[PDB]
Amino acid sequence: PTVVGRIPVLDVRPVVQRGRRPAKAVTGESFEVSATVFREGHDAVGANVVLRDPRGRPGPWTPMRELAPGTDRWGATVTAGETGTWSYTVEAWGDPVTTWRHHARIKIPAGLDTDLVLEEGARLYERAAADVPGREDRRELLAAVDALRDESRPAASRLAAALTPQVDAVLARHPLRDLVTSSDPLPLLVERERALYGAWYEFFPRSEGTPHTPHGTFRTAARRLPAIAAMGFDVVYLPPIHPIGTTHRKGRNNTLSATGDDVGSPWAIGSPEGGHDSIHPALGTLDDFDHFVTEAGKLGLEIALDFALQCSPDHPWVHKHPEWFHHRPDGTIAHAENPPKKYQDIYPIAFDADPDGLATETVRILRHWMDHGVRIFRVDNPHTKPVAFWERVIADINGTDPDVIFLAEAFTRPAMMATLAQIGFQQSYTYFTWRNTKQELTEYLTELSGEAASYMRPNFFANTPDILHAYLQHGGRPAFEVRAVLAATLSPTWGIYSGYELCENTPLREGSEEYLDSEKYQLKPRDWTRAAREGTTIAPLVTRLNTIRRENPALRQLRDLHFHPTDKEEVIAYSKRQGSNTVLVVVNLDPRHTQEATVSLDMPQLGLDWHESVPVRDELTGETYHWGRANYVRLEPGRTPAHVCTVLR
Amino acid sequence: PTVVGRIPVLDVRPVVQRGRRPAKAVTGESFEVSATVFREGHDAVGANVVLRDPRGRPGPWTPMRELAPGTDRWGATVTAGETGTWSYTVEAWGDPVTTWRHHARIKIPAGLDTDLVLEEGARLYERAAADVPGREDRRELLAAVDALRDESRPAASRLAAALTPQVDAVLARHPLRDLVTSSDPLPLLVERERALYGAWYEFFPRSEGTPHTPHGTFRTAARRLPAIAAMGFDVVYLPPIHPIGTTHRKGRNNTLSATGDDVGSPWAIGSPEGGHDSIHPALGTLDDFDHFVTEAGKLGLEIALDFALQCSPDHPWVHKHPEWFHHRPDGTIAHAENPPKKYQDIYPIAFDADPDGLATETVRILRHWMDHGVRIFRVDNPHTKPVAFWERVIADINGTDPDVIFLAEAFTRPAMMATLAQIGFQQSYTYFTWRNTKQELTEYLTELSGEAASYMRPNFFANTPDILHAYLQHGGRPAFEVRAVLAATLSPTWGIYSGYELCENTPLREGSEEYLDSEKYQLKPRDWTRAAREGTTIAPLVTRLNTIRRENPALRQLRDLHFHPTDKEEVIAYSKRQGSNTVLVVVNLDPRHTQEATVSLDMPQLGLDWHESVPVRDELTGETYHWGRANYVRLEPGRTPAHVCTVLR
Ligand SMILES: N[C@H]1C=C(CO)[C@@H](O[C@H]2O[C@H](CO)[C@@H](O)[C@H](O)[C@H]2O)[C@H](O)[C@H]1O
Ligand SMILES: N[C@H]1C=C(CO)[C@@H](O[C@H]2O[C@H](CO)[C@@H](O)[C@H](O)[C@H]2O)[C@H](O)[C@H]1O
Repeated sequence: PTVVGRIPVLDVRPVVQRGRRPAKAVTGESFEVSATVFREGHDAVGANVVLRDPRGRPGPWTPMRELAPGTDRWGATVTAGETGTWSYTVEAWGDPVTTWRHHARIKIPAGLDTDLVLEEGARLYERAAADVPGREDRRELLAAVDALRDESRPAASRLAAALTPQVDAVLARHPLRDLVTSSDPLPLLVERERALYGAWYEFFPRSEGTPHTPHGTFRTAARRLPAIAAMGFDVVYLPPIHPIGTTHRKGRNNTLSATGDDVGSPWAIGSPEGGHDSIHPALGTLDDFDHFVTEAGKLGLEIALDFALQCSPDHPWVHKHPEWFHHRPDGTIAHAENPPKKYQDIYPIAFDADPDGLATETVRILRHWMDHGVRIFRVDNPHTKPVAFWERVIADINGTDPDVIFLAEAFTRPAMMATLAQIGFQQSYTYFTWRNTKQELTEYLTELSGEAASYMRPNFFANTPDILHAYLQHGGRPAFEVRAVLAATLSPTWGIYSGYELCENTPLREGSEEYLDSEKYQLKPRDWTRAAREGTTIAPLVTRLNTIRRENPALRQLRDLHFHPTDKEEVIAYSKRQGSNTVLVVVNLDPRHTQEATVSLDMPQLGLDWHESVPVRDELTGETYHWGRANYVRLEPGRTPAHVCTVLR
Repeated sequence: PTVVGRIPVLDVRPVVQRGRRPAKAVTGESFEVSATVFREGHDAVGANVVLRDPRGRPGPWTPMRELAPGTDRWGATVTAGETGTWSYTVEAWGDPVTTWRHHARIKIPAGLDTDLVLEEGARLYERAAADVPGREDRRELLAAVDALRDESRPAASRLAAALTPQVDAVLARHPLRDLVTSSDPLPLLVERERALYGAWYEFFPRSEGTPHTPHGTFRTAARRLPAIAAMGFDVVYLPPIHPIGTTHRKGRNNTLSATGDDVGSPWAIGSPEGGHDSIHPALGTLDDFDHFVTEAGKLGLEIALDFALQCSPDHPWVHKHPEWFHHRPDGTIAHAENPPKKYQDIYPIAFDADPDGLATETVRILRHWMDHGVRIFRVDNPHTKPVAFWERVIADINGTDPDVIFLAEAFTRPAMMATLAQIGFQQSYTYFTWRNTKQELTEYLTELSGEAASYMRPNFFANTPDILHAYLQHGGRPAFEVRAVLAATLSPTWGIYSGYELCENTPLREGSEEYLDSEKYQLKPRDWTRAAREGTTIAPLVTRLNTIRRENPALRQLRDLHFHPTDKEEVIAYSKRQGSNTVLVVVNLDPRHTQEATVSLDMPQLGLDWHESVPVRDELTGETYHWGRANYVRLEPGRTPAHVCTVLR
């Protein structure tokens, strides 16, 4: 029994942990399957991808091509249908017709063995025809056989009759494959489209209150949902909605002691009022939450709840399950940390005294919110809990409810980021906020749209309550516009945290990435009506970007992405394609200065010849342009961050 | 059950074909086992490699270290012992003693949590003692426990008592590892030293004849063996020793028609006088071959025979086993080809009619020569026979005779070259002859000494009967000296083909890599005694290089190799280390002009600090130098091709 088969097919990709975990896709997503394929000797090889659905049903004929000369690396694009666990193989084979044609094209004009060459061709086309059904196609090939055998015609005429486009056409659909050799199957987990594609909006319900009751309730926060839906968002991410501890409650601006009216951090979960399966009393009741969920759903919005596996000192778990915490010799539980940050208001969970009880309680809590319509969870700091714990929990939840989506908020080292995605997190936060130059963006997106896409789906939040980047602090509104265009067009999933659209960019202090007067620690009423009337919000641009994504399939996927060269370091250009849809984006990364540049398009990567001209429409403005291999652009910050163009027919 | 364990241990390397083929080593060879290891949170992890022999016996405690900050990539060096099939795993674990010592070193000097931190250490060392079998080792740790708890003693002294050498010694032999998590075993094939290390010499017995009988015999050719052994070679590689066909026999200089006394190519195997298991009548008998092998062995020389699975048209297989060839419709067999080259004198074997018969006959032929003392086979053009055919044949032969070494003469594309090594070829020919500039040599040797070394062992033939490189053609003797130094010091296995040491360098024509009057097609009598009297041979340099290799373990391994920067493109510098042996080589790649350069040594890669001395002896001259971090060299072609230095201790 040999490891290599008759025709080598080696190192099939995508592959995750050597085949022990599934590669990822969503319904309708196209991705490349590749392999190393070659044979002994100099005859031609062919290959094809066999994609099988959860019932074992194979997909269409999907022939492969060598991706670059002399590499023996072959690839083809496949497309996932329904959700479930699929599998794929690569089949490799001797290609006798290509081999014979190449030898006949030489030997016939040279007059070498022409009788043998033509008869071998005749026998070979007969062999091909034996497998073709449909009298017409088989007749086509058999007529080429008879022409090859017709010694009353010149040798070149007999040969030419085997090389007509009509014959190529039959052979294209019904190729003759020798020595077919298959790779072993690899697993593919196909999930619902929202796992890859969607626009996210994060806000704090308690901040959306009234003049007379500043602390919002679920009923007053529900009134914010129409504006969010109107900006074209699909997912609403809420910080924790549970009671908040009082012991070591944090005050405003991340101070260590709260005054009497201070609301504390929502992540300091738990009190005598309840824990992770309960509602903060000032938000109202579970029925109020159901109202919020209902109103969201009527607007096409899905709720994502924060799941933060940790506790305030007042949480019932502290006395109900002491073994879920690490106690020092004096009984104290050290407060959680994520250095250099400190979380004085919470205890971290310890997992090694009662891992079964913790997994049971975790999936209980998730299934409670799932029963109330929550099918997406944003998991807070997953990298401070064991990787295998999430592996278990996610497998459990998705085993009964495969539609549930888990988003990993893991801003940490690459190994942990990648492993969390690989053990089942449907989506991952990314380094996006720290990729701001053209070089950083090009390199990072080349990584994310490449091999990493077989196990990770990025969620590009342009800001979070914890990340106000210096780019936004120093660039003002034109920088907010640039980052929104970049996030919305470079990832099929993007998000903003409320106040982004108002261009809030005052840091806690120079060199910080915290917001001054952060909403994590205080109510943050925002005058949405005034900002809208005065035009001091970028909500219209956000709306337009989400509309462009909804109208352009190229922007609803990740892996098809190509950067085109420009001659200015501050101007980046890239395109994305899905079927006949092509989107071409040119962004001025400079938020302070007008930039002119020549964008030299790689015409073939747009499916075009070098001399063609591409008619494009700038979906941000509706202006039409005529663009060829080389195009002058002039982008004035404030007036326009970018061109977001579709190529027209 | 989860794929990831409690402490993640991921992507263990080396790995070949995802673990379905073994990684390679030889007895006494060191190599690095690496893994991605981390945990949740910020406490310290530890890791170790468990290498198990063919009986499953674990090797010594082999702790790993993180290889670069923030990468979570860990490594440790292991050393292979006796031949056979070994395995290795990586274990990872929480390291509570390291974690506590780091905390205590910060807290105790600041007087923070002193009683609590000291008590944490006390009960931890008590935990470590629980598993210590020896009464005196337990009493050692309990001594530190008692000092840690001694409240009548200064806090600094309580801590210091936990950090003594006596304590460390107990914990090095019984470390406290928490949450120990293991990878699944990976296979390692350990083979005899000659698989990795050896000097090879190829010659044609038929050329070593007499004026009365120009065609040498095994009895006359045996007279070359003293000179070959005196040059310090270990392996004699013979072209095929079988009868040679007459039908379509090639003439001199690869012409298509032999005339009269023409001897033909030895690779055109087979006649009515016998096939692959027979001796050419002009070479003598099987008994004469036995005499040759015996006389070789008495001189410390092993015989490698050429195995060329192909037939002259006169080979008995052509009519006994017609199904071992591809036939055209008139029943004729096309001659073999390897574009752009043509082999009009032979038929290629076909493998798809009777693969079992071909495997059976192949291993029968190999076992015949094995019974006559041939334990090494040079396999001609393996890439024109199926990869899985060699996989099966090599596993069959090595299953009964694991000492047999197979060398793949596959000058082809990278995937096939890599795959042949991976399915079992002990050694591979390489791109060496076509790597002649400093950039070329540095990049290629970086590849060969890096990940390729887990599956392939290079044999650097500086020439072969088919490869006379333009570098040698244009450079003359200084070029032969350079390529010998390079081949001998960059690979633990190197070789030359007879006449290399005479600096034979006349090509068939401008732009060809064939030799004029190639020995493949004619007897080539050489007056060896006269060349040595006239000093036109570099046999003294070849002899010296082989002695240097035999005296310096650093040159008998592959993976430890470092290139040091110089400030002239034509001057390359590199070092190799094995234990306390260090070899430092500086080569002038320019065969025409003297070159002056400053060599700037990466002292840490030598095991030295930047201020230290590098006393070296140039083993080519016996000269001594006092080198340092920056050394001026001057190398004159024809006089000093290189410095080949050992570092003195
Ligand atoms: N990476 C996330 C992790 C945490 C920790 O749960 C959250 O931190 C917030 O919540 C803590 C507990 O109440 C406060 O101590 C911090 O001051 C405040 O920033 C945020 O989601 C985000 O930083
Ligand atoms: N890569 C090796 C392959 C072959 C083929 O076996 C050998 O080629 C020699 O043998 C042929 C058959 O006799 C002749 O046709 C060629 O002219 C002569 O070069 C050499 O070992 C080497 O080229």
